[PDB]
Amino acid sequence: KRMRVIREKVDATKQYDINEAIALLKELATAKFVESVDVAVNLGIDARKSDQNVRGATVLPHGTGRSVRVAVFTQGANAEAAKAAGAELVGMEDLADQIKKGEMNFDVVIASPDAMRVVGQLGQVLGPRGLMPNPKVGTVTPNVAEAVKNAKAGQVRYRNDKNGIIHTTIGKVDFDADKLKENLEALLVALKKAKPTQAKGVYIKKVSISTTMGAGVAVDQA
RNA sequence: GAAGUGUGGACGCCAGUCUGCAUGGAGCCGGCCUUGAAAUACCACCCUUUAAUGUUUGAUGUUCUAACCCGAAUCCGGGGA
Repeated sequence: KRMRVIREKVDATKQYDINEAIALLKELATAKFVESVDVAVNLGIDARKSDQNVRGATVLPHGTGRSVRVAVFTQGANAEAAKAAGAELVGMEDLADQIKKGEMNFDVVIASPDAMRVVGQLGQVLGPRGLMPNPKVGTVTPNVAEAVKNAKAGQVRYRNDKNGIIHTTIGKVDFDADKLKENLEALLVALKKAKPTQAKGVYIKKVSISTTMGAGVAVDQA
């Protein structure tokens, strides 16, 4: 398999460093278009417990302003307030089907509390990409009209799901070695600071810099 | 972390791919990637179950063996956990 040429390049036993990772990373992205790299690390926290969850944002290395395509989901009169607001895409719970069909043409998604449980059920697709509206993120609130306006002000959110560890998009392979590593470190630093107090033991059991699809490489967070 | 392929095998009973095996045609990865009766890619949740192996451990049945009981002066014999 083309893995043959991708395996001889990576050593599953060896734990490469940050700088080294990015280097080997580029040659592992030999494919079509510009590949997007991600960073997955193992967290040692009690899943179920809410106080164990880790969520936040890190100032990584473009794409804010009138260009950003907002998608609001409200109910009742809140729909009109969103339209006159300036939201490109507006609608109720009915538009929760089209997105499910394959429509993803949008950058940010705003919505109201009354329609959070219904959207939550369909948060398995927007959850990983950090497109799921949230209170702290200032994405969910009655005054949606103000939300969309306050937008275009400038964050890569990170969370968890139902399968294992945690990750986030670091950048693309086209980027230089210095740039990429410059991001990997920033993300790790923003993660260790998000470590819950109750969490005991090794927070990051194992770090691994791997693109969307490209020979997973384990690295040292330090 | 060579198996994928198209006709090739196993230790507890049923299928998708994995390794030191052996090779051709099936194309180099790929298979993969728009057929009704044979159909899609990424990090806690009912499985998270089941199946197998090693260690610790609970109950039952068998054999053997030191306590105990009886016979005998003793040796020892009979019975027997």
